[PDB]
Amino acid sequence: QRQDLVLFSDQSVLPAHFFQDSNSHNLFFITHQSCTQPLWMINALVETHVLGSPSSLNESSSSMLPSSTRSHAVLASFIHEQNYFTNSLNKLKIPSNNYNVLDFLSDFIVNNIHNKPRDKILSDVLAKFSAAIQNNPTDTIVIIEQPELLLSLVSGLTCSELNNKFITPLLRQCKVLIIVSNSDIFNIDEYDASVHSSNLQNFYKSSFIKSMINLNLNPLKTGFAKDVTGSLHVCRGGAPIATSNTSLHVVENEYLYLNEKESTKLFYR
Amino acid sequence: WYLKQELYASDISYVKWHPEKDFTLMFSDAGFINIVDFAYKMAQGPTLEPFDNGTSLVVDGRTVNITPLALANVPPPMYYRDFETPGNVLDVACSF
Amino acid sequence: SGIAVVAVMCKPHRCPHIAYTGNICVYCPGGPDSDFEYSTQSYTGYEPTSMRAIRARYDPYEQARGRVEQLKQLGHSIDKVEYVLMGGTFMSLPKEYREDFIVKLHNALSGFNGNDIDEAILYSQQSLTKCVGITIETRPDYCTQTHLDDMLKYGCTRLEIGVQSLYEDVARDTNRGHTVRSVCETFAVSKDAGYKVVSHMMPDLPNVGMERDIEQFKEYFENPDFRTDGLKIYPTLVIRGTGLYELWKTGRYKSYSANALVDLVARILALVPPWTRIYRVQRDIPMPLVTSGVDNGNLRELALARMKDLGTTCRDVRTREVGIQEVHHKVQPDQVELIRRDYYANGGWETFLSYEDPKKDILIGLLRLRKASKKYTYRKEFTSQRTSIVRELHVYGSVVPLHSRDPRKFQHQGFGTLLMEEAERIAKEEHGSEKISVISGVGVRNYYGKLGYELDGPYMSKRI
Amino acid sequence: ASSSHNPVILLKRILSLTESSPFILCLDSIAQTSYKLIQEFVHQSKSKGNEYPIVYISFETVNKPSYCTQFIDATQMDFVHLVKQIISYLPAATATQAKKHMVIIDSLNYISTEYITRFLSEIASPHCTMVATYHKDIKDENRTVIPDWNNNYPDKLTLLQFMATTIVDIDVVLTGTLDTEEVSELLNEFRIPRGLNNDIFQLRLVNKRKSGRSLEYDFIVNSNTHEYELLS
Amino acid sequence: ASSSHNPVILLKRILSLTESSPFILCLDSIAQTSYKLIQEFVHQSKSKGNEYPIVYISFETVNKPSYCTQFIDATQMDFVHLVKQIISYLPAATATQAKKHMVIIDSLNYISTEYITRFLSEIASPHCTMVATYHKDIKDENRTVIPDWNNNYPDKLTLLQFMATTIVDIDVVLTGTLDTEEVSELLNEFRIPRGLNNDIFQLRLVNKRKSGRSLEYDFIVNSNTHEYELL
Amino acid sequence: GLDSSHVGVRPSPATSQPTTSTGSADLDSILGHMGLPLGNSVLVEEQSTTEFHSILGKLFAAQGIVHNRISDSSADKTRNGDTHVIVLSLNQMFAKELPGIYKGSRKQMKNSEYKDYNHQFDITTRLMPAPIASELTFIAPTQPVSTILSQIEQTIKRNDKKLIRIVIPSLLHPAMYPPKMFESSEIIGLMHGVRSLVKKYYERVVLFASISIDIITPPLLVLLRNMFDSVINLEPFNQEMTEFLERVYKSQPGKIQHGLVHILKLPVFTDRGEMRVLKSEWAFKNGRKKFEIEQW
Ligand code: SF4
Repeated sequence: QRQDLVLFSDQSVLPAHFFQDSNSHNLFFITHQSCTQPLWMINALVETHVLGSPSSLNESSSSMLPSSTRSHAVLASFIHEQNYFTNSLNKLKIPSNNYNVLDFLSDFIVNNIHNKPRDKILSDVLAKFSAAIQNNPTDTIVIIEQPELLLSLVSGLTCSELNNKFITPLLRQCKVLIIVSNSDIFNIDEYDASVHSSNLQNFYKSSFIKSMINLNLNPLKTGFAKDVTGSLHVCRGGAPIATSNTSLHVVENEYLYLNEKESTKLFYR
Repeated sequence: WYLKQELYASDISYVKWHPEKDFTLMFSDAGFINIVDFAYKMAQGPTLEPFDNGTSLVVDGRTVNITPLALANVPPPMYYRDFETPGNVLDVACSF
Repeated sequence: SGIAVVAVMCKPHRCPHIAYTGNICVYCPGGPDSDFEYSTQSYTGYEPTSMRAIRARYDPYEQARGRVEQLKQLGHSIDKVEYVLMGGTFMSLPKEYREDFIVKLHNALSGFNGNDIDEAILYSQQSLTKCVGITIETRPDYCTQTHLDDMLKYGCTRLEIGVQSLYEDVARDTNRGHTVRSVCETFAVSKDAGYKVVSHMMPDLPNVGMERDIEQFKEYFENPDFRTDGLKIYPTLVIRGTGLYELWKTGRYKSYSANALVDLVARILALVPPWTRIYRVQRDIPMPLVTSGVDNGNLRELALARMKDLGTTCRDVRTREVGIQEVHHKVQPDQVELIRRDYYANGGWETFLSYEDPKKDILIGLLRLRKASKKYTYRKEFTSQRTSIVRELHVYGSVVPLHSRDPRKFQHQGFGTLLMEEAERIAKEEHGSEKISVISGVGVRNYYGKLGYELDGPYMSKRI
Repeated sequence: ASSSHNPVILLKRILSLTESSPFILCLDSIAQTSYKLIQEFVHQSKSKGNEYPIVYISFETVNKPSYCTQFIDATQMDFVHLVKQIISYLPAATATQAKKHMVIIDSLNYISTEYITRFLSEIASPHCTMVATYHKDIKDENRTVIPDWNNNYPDKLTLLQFMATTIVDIDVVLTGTLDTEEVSELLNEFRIPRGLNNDIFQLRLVNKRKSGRSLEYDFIVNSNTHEYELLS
Repeated sequence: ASSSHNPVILLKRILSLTESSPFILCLDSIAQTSYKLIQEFVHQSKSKGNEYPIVYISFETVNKPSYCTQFIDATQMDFVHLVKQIISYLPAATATQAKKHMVIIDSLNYISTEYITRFLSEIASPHCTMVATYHKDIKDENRTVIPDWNNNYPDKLTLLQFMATTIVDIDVVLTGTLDTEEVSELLNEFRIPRGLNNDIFQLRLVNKRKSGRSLEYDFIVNSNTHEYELL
Repeated sequence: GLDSSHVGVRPSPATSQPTTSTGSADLDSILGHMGLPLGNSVLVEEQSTTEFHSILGKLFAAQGIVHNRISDSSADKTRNGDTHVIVLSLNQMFAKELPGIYKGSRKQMKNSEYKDYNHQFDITTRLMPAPIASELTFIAPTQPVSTILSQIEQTIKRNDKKLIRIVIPSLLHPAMYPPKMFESSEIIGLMHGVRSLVKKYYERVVLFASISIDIITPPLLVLLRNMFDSVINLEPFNQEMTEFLERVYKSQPGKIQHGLVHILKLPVFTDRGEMRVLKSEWAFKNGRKKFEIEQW
């Protein structure tokens, strides 16, 4: 029943030579319907970057502690806190010391962003990663989680300023960037966000233009069943692949996935 | 139900199957850890044209049942031209 | 063309299985004892056929003649009609009533005015407006060999024996008088006689869960005993006058929601073997008198949307039929092949032959063949040597256009001969039979008498 | 008349800059991005041999284009600077007899409408060729303009269609089991099904001539062998 | 005590002001204005043998009607003074349910939404009985919602529908050979076919009762013989 | 570590985690944990102008006071249970609105040892009497967010022993909340900081809130719904269905219901990637004793 998870022509999810090529950049865009959460995919990405294989889906997860590995990993998010990241991701056993974890929720709201000039806020939030990645320059992967929420935090900010002040510098400085977000704004029944709420959707469209691969986790259609949870889509993003080899491209396939007790299963219709 | 396979021993302590893998069971023999493995395999006769008649062989305890396909499409549950062995059966082969 | 279905009604009565259980089965609505009291059981008397039967005071001659004339006057011309009987248990009634009923039903079309049913059927064989069989409804307790001989003499071709469940508590708690296991021997004896057999099911019943509903159908389709040639699925709807409404009144009953039922139907339709014709998941109900349940007019209209979202769409006969002539010939079909399946069912080997398009899975023609066993046959025709029976011939391959160079002006008129000779080949070679027989309605006893089959008793047989 | 007797010849003359065009506009969307047409420019305009400075002014792009010879990042310049640090690389409006270069603008959606015409006024010269793409799925920002009943002026799309001398529209050719209705729907609720963003695409060409009506045709363009086929 | 009122009798009961709430909303358009509605109020209110002193607030009315006793015109003067002048002709006491000072408003379109509540929070006294009117078709001014990403505040219609205890709306029946589709077509062209501003109109009523529930009531009203019937 | 008092808690049958109880009858059953896990907030919603949910907004809070008031020389175990309930409203009527205990029965059977569990409640009976400011406090919401965020942290820090239960009665009611706070940044930042504080003290703090959605634009609702970790929606029947039920139900006054229940989000169950949305299956009813949720 079970099927392998392949995302490239080289029969490998995350090619190693991507990290071996200098003067290059790449961007992944992941969208999940907010009735489900893509954590079980972030875990797989981190394991396959560090351990070199999907250590929860295709491989066993009994030695899942990538701490103090020759590689590196940096995760930052706004939706949750440092306490949740430590306690949970260590209960999920996501590494610590060869690893960086960044909160922007706990105690950050209380007059540390509020009632301060916007330019200083943007400069400092960029400098956090600009300084946290100086240690290991070329063997890290960085993922940001739902950054568009910050748009609603800053007093009167549009897509363009946030994008050109946060996203593009991050991808220029770092090798590869992964951005994950949710898409409820496009799923309000009998209401059009295109009336006056297009500012947020502009960010999604811009990111999809700039992205290289597009990962989609979407819920089932009309009803709810037991043996299947959701649908998994892989698509080619807007930007082309900045690699140096020529035969490389992206495989094109759709999966049906079930999640239960942190255990995920993928198969075909 | 068919009696597909037997195993012989002179002692038993406990038997445990495998959670992830299957057809790999546990047993002991006077303090000796033992592991076995099984797999599906379908018996078949010759395939070449000079003797091309699909002959399917099945085992049921002390009995062997035959079915020559392309001469009869006899279904699984009923079989054709049996013969009863004095003992049970663990593997069967045919000629050319 | 001109296939016609003309339903008739029998006089009201009482099925005797009440006698050893006390009342009718719980789900049966109406009846003589109910307030209606001029109506056969399982029918409220408010159907159009009920109206046409009442005004005739339940007489077969008038009902048949009136329905035939109405259909002819509407704009269709009829030359092929199949009768179906309804209501209670027709076989319970005394001897003379059934004989007179059958003789009247045949003399309505034949134009004959005699008696001595043998002569009536003999004249009906040589008549215009041919009859293509009868459909008699009966219970397991009345399918003994004498009754089977009676039905064979009458001219019936297919039965429909309901089971309604495979569990054993349901039989006693629904006040139905037969153990489940006896239906298997009933099927075994019936099939060897050439009678196509169809069953009934009802998904929701008291003290039955969604699980048990699932694996009862799974066991029905998998077990080599419950393999039959048709099915009918009746979702449980609660009429006020039934014994089901009392349970809801006392609070001893509750039903399923809409989502649960549509999911169940979606799962069920994804398991049907390709030789069984799902008759009606969207059955016909007395609408306003139902008090509990859900709407059933478009269950499959949503189940199809469900299979399009989960995959593995239906594979029954009905969805794959192309018909006699130009139903879906708006597009030229694809590769045509012969597909032959074999299965073990009710103590015997049976073969299903079909002419199908494998790329898009449509159906053009089919045939069924059975190799007679030795532990169930009793007829003096089948107890003399080995023999095989063609239970059903079905040729929608009367289609004029086709794929792969259809006959120009011969237009598949010899298409059925292909299947007939194909059947005879394996009858002579594989079965090793010494006689082959085909069962058919009396009106079509000549489309088989040209290929060489000769008449013995109610059968069309030829040796090898 | 006796010039460009085949539409394909006209397209190739346009692509290879055989005939000068002061302004050309290309329209695209999310269903098909518009970086293959820059490859078309690079490949076709090299048969005539235009190695002349292919400046790539960028607003959003993170990567440096190999096919181009220059790279300018405009996430820190204002309008006057942005004009000023381009006239150097380009053949600015001096040396009335000189060569011509190539200009590639990555995006047009990040610029306020208030200066659009001026961005085509200070630079328009018989030495420069402006090429830029317009994403149609991004609705611009209009809180600052305050479109009340007394503060009105035309929208960006009409000005772009007016000041253009040649217009090309890009579309992705439907290949599998997706049609326009359900495609546009799924894009509206952002499910992005398979069957999108291929190299084989389709174009609509509108070419304007002086003192006359423009010509409108359609094309099928492959991005593999660089060959064209006119609409039947 | 009377309960489970006959729907026609209940319609009279509200119209006779046997019950009372500190806020009542009435809606009108350019097809049927509400002068005859006030006529029905006074006809079935003072027929009980009651005076019902009336205070009038005008934003669209031009002349002093016969219904009101006192008078105040609010076009020249503004909010900060109307919050004062409203109390001058309105004592702060209890018992809305009976003969008190009834404050009537002809139009509510001309007050900023940002201060709708600040207004209404200081008027609906237990002695005060408020009734107001709103024009449905007139579009709200663009500077009342601030359609930017900051202002999540709702519009004017929903705010009034959520706040008012009871809602009454009216529409004109076209006795002519036309259809309301054609009437809308001509009105979108600002054209008036013959048959508007009649006296036999239709009414829709909603009252919030039983801890918040509501029931919609429809009738047929004749404003000459004061005939209320079911539709 | 540090000292802590849990006013009442049992292991979660579903995942072996500390779980409190709202005091409800079937709402705690349908929360998946047979209770509310220590740390995850909840949300309940109503379609129409009715105020059914208001009843629930009382029960929870009252339960805590009981769980604190039946330990002072009334529980022989004298087990360490302390709560300091905080209410954010502009009207103080709640201070005299807690419903009364029916007969007690805080049994759970079917740092200290916590056996306390739900009680038996009835709506007609008022409480006897009501807590003093030392047990329960009121904070007006109209004050600037800086003061509120400082004061909540001060209250929790200065009372480290106590268990924390917070209730927000009818958040975003236009009669008390001005338009100057309907602006997008204000409320979302307020709740973002509230979530920060709540999950910071993950051991014992629990929060509860409810709003009205009929008068809220969908974008703000979407922004808000990601702040919490559980969403329950109550939709009352239409008038026609109610009349149909009353016309059919002639032998039962208790079988009359008011509407149905929809499940949009659950506790930690959902963060492991579980599709838990389930709508148009349950039916709610307010009752003389408690709040009933049954199958329809
Ligand atoms: S056996 Fe048939 S006729 Fe008799 S009670 Fe049952 S359903 Fe009715």
